[PDB]
Amino acid sequence: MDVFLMIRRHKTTIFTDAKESSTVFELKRIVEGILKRPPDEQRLYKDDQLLDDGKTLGECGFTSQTARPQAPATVGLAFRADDTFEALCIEPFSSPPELPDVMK
Amino acid sequence: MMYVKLISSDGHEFIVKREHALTSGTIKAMLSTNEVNFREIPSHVLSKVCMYFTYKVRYTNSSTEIPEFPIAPEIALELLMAANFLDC
Amino acid sequence: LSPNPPKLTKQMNAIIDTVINYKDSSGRQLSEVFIQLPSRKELPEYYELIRKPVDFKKIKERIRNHKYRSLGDLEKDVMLLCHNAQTFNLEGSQIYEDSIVLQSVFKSARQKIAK
Amino acid sequence: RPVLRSVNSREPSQVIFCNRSPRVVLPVWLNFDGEPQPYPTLPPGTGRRIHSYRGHLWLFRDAGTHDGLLVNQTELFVPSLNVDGQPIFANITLPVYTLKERCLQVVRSLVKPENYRRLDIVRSLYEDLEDHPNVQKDLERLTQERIAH
Ligand SMILES: Cc1ncsc1-c1ccc(CNC(=O)[C@@H]2C[C@@H](O)CN2C(=O)[C@@H](NC(=O)C2(F)CC2)C(C)(C)C)c(OCCc2ccc(CN3CCN(c4cc(-c5ccccc5O)nnc4N)CC3)cc2)c1
Repeated sequence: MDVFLMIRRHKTTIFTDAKESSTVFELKRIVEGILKRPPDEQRLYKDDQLLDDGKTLGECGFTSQTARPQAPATVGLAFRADDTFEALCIEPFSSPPELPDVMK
Repeated sequence: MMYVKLISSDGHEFIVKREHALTSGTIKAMLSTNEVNFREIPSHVLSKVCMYFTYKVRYTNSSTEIPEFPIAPEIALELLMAANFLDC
Repeated sequence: LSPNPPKLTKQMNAIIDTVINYKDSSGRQLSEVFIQLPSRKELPEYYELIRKPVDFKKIKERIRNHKYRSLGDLEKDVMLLCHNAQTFNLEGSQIYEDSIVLQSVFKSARQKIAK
Repeated sequence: RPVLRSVNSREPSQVIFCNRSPRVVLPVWLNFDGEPQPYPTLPPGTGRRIHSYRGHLWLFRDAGTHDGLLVNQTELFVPSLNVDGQPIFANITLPVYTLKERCLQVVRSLVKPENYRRLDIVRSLYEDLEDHPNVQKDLERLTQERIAH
């Protein structure tokens, strides 16, 4: 029933949870509470694909098998600036060092 | 619904529910204010820490069988140091 | 002190080897656990409850040394072993069930060897 | 006779051991002197109907590392008498480990005990890595908790 997500934009990551039954619009409403941008200033994505407001999270492909507490599914986020949405841009996390010789 | 922001050494911002961040004894102490900067914890480690917070809250005292918390060998040492510093 | 006739010793051994070698439908040798008793140091609770302890090792030794004077004497020690295993472990245990199959195996081998 | 041990009840009890963890499970039986006895292991996702007795005490560990496991959401399992035949269920699972303990498990699984002090980490963590999961330590911890209550 529950889906666990990372809503990412540039250097920002929101860790949140929702139901498989909740809509993409309800998710935009969670973001609005946190980042103070209304849903109409938001574009949500799954693997560079635009998510429709009326669709449930389950219908988008976010399930208890793909969106886990220990391994959350990533949702992309693009904001609207001067009536134009920016290109979807997600900054990668830092890279770990090369595995030590004793760990091989 | 209270949220807190956790900033990594490389400037990534992680927004987690307050109750989930209180899993860490160090964070709980620093919030005893809803923003904490970690000048020595990189984003690839901090994101993994936030995933532990979700895992812990969801599975502590659950009746649904508990999955393993997975850790890649390449992040194991830095993740150990952060868990030790964060008291979680 | 005088030994048993060789025919009687041969009969006693042929029966006991049929009991010891017996395997169920799954290929499991049922006598396995009953070959040797655990020691008093290992399982003192067995010795607290079981007055006349015996295993298939002490049984084979008793044939070899002519302690059993008839097939009936051999039977009393095999039934004793199984009843000891039943009393200690109680109903619902696999060892209890295995000891009941071995009782039946002994009596059928003794009937076959004496025909 | 210690606090944590089995009672020689001689009262039969049918139990189902069910490994619902991703680990190979070591069932551990505490004898009549409270000494731990290793029992045949259970591969992940397997169940066996076993015979035990009323008032007998069980613990469950990872067979290879001896990391502690849960049984019906607790540490110790004691079967009571079966009510009208009914076997008693023992559902074995992973606990929620601390992030530190889980990190220690992973680093111990990759590095040999001799090379722990060759790791580029906070020096306090060497003693943490050396302090391996131990059944006896946990039994002392559980006994101390029992006397406290
Ligand atoms: C499959 C599987 N997968 C995962 S776990 C598992 C599994 C689970 C259960 C068992 C068998 N059950 C038990 O051992 C239960 C459990 C606990 O309550 C204690 N206990 C008992 O029987 C004790 N009994 C008692 O408290 C009482 F009987 C007094 C009531 C005890 C230990 C015998 C004192 C098993 O078994 C297979 C593995 C397993 C377990 C234990 C042992 C060591 N044995 C101990 C003594 N034993 C015996 C020999 C003879 C005997 C010998 C010669 C001649 C005549 C005889 O009657 N008689 N009875 C014995 N129990 C041989 C070696 C070996 C193998 C495997």
